[PDB]
Amino acid sequence: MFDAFTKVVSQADTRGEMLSTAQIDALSQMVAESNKRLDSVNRITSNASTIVSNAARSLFAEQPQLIAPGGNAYTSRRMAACLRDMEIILRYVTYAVFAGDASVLEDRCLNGLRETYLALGTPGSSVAVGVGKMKEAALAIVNDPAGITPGDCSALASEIAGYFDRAAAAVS
Amino acid sequence: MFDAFTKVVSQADTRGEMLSTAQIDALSQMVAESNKRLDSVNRITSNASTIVSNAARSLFAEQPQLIAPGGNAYTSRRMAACLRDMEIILRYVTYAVFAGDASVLEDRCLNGLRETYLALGTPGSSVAVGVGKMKEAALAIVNDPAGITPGDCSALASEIAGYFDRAAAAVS
Amino acid sequence: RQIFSEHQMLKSNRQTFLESQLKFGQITVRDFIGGLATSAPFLERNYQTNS
Amino acid sequence: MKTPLTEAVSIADSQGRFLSSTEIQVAFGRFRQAKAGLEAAKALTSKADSLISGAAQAVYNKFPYTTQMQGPNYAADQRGKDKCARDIGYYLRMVTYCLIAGGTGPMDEYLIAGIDEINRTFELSPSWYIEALKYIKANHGLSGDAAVEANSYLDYAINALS
Amino acid sequence: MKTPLTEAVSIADSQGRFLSSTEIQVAFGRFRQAKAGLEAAKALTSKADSLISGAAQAVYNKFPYTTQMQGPNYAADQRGKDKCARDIGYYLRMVTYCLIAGGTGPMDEYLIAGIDEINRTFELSPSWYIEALKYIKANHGLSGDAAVEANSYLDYAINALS
Amino acid sequence: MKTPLTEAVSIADSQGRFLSSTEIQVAFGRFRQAKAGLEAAKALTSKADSLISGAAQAVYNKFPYTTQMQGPNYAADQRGKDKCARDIGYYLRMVTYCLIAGGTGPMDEYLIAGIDEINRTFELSPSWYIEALKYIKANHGLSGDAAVEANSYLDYAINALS
Ligand SMILES: *[C@H](C)[C@H]1/C(=C/c2[nH]c(/C=C3N=C(/C=C4\NC(=O)C(CC)=C4C)C(C)=C\3CCC(=O)O)c(CCC(=O)O)c2C)NC(=O)[C@@H]1C
Ligand SMILES: *[C@H](C)[C@H]1/C(=C/c2[nH]c(/C=C3N=C(/C=C4\NC(=O)C(CC)=C4C)C(C)=C\3CCC(=O)O)c(CCC(=O)O)c2C)NC(=O)[C@@H]1C
Ligand SMILES: CCC1=C(C)/C(=C/C2=NC(=C\c3[nH]c(/C=C4\NC(=O)[C@H](C)[C@H]4CC)c(C)c3CCC(=O)O)/C(CCC(=O)O)=C2C)NC1=O
Ligand SMILES: CCC1=C(C)/C(=C/C2=NC(=C\c3[nH]c(/C=C4\NC(=O)[C@H](C)[C@H]4CC)c(C)c3CCC(=O)O)/C(CCC(=O)O)=C2C)NC1=O
Ligand SMILES: CCC1=C(C)/C(=C/C2=NC(=C\c3[nH]c(/C=C4\NC(=O)[C@H](C)[C@H]4CC)c(C)c3CCC(=O)O)/C(CCC(=O)O)=C2C)NC1=O
Ligand SMILES: CCC1=C(C)/C(=C/C2=NC(=C\c3[nH]c(/C=C4\NC(=O)[C@H](C)[C@H]4CC)c(C)c3CCC(=O)O)/C(CCC(=O)O)=C2C)NC1=O
Ligand SMILES: CCC1=C(C)/C(=C/C2=NC(=C\c3[nH]c(/C=C4\NC(=O)[C@H](C)[C@H]4CC)c(C)c3CCC(=O)O)/C(CCC(=O)O)=C2C)NC1=O
Repeated sequence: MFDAFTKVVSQADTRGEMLSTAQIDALSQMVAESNKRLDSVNRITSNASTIVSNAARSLFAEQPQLIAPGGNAYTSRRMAACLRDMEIILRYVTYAVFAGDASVLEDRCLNGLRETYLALGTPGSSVAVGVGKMKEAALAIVNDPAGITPGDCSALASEIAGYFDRAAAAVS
Repeated sequence: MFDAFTKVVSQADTRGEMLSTAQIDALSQMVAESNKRLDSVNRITSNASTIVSNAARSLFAEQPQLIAPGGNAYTSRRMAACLRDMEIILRYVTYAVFAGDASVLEDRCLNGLRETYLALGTPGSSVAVGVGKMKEAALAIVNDPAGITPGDCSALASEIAGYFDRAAAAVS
Repeated sequence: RQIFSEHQMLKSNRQTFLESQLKFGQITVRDFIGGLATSAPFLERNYQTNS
Repeated sequence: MKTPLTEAVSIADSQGRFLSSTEIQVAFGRFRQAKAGLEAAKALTSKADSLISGAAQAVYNKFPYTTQMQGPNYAADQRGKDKCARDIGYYLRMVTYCLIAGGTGPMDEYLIAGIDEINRTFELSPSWYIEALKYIKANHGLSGDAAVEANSYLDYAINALS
Repeated sequence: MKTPLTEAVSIADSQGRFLSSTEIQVAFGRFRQAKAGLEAAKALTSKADSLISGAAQAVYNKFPYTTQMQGPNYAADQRGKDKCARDIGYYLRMVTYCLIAGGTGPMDEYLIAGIDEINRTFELSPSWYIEALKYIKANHGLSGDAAVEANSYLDYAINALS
Repeated sequence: MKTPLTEAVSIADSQGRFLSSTEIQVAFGRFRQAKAGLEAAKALTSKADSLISGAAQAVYNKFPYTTQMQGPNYAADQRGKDKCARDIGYYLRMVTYCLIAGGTGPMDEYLIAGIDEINRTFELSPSWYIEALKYIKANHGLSGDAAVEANSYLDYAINALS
């Protein structure tokens, strides 16, 4: 549970001194691009149900063993729980790119959910591939411009793909 | 919370003597017609969602003030709560005609729900008319012998209409 | 049913994250009751409408 | 898993007591039920494939738009028909499982508990499954008390759907 | 009623503290939002009747079966069309209410909280309302940041539907 | 071939005179018509295949006996359905041709002039085609003045049928 600003504050307190000037110029540029960060969240957030349905749509086209009887996501209840797990992961990705820090995504799902999927018998590979495909579709949905001002989304495509790869690797 | 048998047992214990013979012949006839009671109960139970949807369907056709804005059942949340209240009343009617006693229907709904609808501002008249229409449709659904052997449901139409009128009058 | 009442068991009020934590044994039934009684739908419907 | 013996054990365990004559009444009743219900489940097992195809054809008949419009939720292509008739056979298999188990437990745990959110997420109308279950409960061809309780389970699935 | 000032007061009350600079940041942000949002709500109020009729016609166009089959849930008769376009106007009015209130609170309290069980009980497909909201968010004709947050509220209604 | 420019030339030729301002009034009116009618014809060209299948399914729905009875006039077999939907597409193509031509001439020369004796000889009820044209004029999904004159051409075909 950390912001960008609280991250700089905790680092400056562990140093024990005041915040240096270059960190303040970095935070000024962050305050200039924080709304820019926001547009992806605004346009990432609005298409979330389409994102998770298309992600499960491609995943269960890709691995039909999960839909097959005896598969882990075969049962209707389990399949609803599967879509719930995916939607939760997408929501915490949107939270982490809202606050601009991966510590919320770590705190909320990464530490426990690997052991949860081991204990449940859930294959970590399929949900890892699903989070990867969901992240690819999320950046693909975020990057296109419709009646949108020209802008550079490279460091925020960088950051969003970082958050998605952190989620997919912590899942394993 | 009483059966028919527990009702006779409590009455015989308040008398302090054993059960008289005529009560035992009455209970023998009850044991002969208890399955008969049951057939109506199962064909009443299987169509319950159709019963409550048709009841609300006729009620909100009949009183469009509830659907009108500012009406008591206008809001989507309140309308879902309205259908929930009706389904609960139908379920406890089915319980009371299962056990053959109105004491379960009294115990679970009646003494509190009149004061609840007063305190909520719920019009007791509309829900009374809705329980009456639901009961009329319930006896109408029960009395038709489609793929059922020829028997006599007389007294049980009597009992079911008694339970529905008790519910509608305790609502007021 | 105990914390919300039957009429408040709507799909929109359901705390799916608290249910998964309980089913995984991460939280106790007591902590689940605390999570329900501190939930947004409970505070909006039952706290804000009462003294 | 709401089956009668399981819930009798749950009652006796939550009360903290031994078994009484109540559970034995439950038991002679359950054996009375199973004594026809097992043979009825075998008969449904025999007629299952033709019932599945007839239900799918009745569903395509009442809702002809699903065969026509392009959409991955609709059964216009062939994979929609494979998956579609697969979930028809799923519904029929859950009906037979509840016929064997003697309670609505298997359908409640395998079908009902998430079906609403699944049909919400996938744009599946539940009325399709209601039409299919109505065709099955019309065309299963059983007779007597086994037929009535089979219709009871199918009507329970219908009421759980809508 | 999730509106920003209400939830700021709820945060400060549940923490047990006075208001801080955080709520004042919330406030200058909310006034910045409302400074265009009120005029956008007035513009939607102006274009409302034609938007409602266009959404109803687009819904009849994409789902032509609802105009044809006999059924009280379908808008084949005239009372279905009156009630139907009434709930189109309901959706549009809730969009304008959330535009004025500055949060998703009014639609969450007036529409979303029971819509799933209502569409379950009444055999209404939510995809009809998704098509209507898509037509509204295509044809509302606003521009700029007001248009983006209007599309945000409509997309929120879409995601709450399915 | 009753199209406005052709009939204006026929008027001026039968009168034996040159063109006057009357034909130029006819012309600025015809260009006003075509300025929306060509795009409406393109839109009907886009939606044509789904409209044809929907009209055929509505015709099978309202007249279910034609799918059941054996007879080469009825579409019970598959060749009846191929030929049937072929003449559905014929009717829709003539509607688009009259939309481009700006008059009822193409349908009058390609459809209407012999349709009565053909339906008399072949035991085809014209009410089938009336139902199909009604479904098309309900489900074409156009808007405005293009939609009104499209409905005009379809209603003209209906009145020519029965
Ligand atoms: C529709 C027939 C009528 C109607 C119904 C209505 N009821 C409520 C709210 C409540 N209803 C109850 C009733 C019961 N609760 C029980 O536990 C039992 C027995 C087991 C009964 C009979 C209660 C406690 C409430 C309030 C709490 C809640 O969630 O539901 C409402 C909504 C009122 C609101 O503001 O939410 C409605 C609409 N009202 C009508 O308009 C019809 C006449
Ligand atoms: C009542 C409105 C109509 C009616 C009913 C009726 N039923 C019976 C007898 C039986 N009904 C059943 C039904 C079941 N037994 C089961 O175990 C189940 C599953 C839960 C069902 C559905 C049975 C088995 C009996 C008796 C035993 C048997 O049939 O083998 C009768 C006559 C016999 C009796 O009193 O029980 C009647 C009249 N008949 C009508 O005409 C009404 C319209
Ligand atoms: C807030 C963070 C959080 C996470 C991440 C979380 C995960 C989580 N996923 C679970 C189940 C599940 N998760 C999945 C998901 C999948 N399985 C598959 O087959 C696919 C590989 C994948 C779909 C992407 C499935 C199918 C279950 C059901 C297991 C079961 O019910 O038996 C459970 C067991 C309890 C239950 O769902 O109802 C937990 C606790 N819970 C949380 O509270
Ligand atoms: C919450 C409601 C809300 C929204 C939606 C919002 C968006 C928003 N995006 C902006 C800018 C911008 N937004 C973008 C976004 C992009 N350009 C591209 O070419 C990329 C593909 C894409 C990112 C993926 C860009 C490039 C700018 C330029 C100005 C800036 O840096 O802010 C600005 C600057 C001020 C203005 O435009 O008037 C606004 C208002 N502001 C709000 O208050
Ligand atoms: C054992 C109990 C059980 C049930 C009931 C069940 C239903 C079920 N049906 C599904 C899809 C589907 N369901 C249908 C069914 C139909 N669509 C139509 O047009 C027809 C009217 C109807 C044919 C019966 C179709 C075509 C799909 C594939 C659509 C999809 O991508 O999601 C899915 C999503 C999985 C997937 O996408 O492949 C589930 C979980 N699963 C279960 O495990
Ligand atoms: C303010 C927020 C709000 C919403 C959204 C709302 C929806 C709503 N729509 C209803 C019915 C309906 N909803 C529709 C709508 C349609 N059916 C179609 O075929 C069309 C595709 C679509 C036209 C938009 C129709 C025709 C009815 C009447 C059917 C009925 O008896 O239940 C009902 C049941 C009340 C009744 O039966 O009259 C509710 C509560 N109510 C509300 O208070
Ligand atoms: C371009 C304008 C044009 C039209 C309209 C047209 C109609 C037309 N339809 C015909 C037959 C037919 N018309 C139908 C149509 C139907 N029967 C049904 O049961 C359905 C309700 C309906 C489907 C739309 C069928 C099935 C035949 C083949 C029956 C036959 O042997 O004569 C025939 C006789 C040719 C033949 O026997 O194959 C003509 C000329 N031809 C044209 O050139």
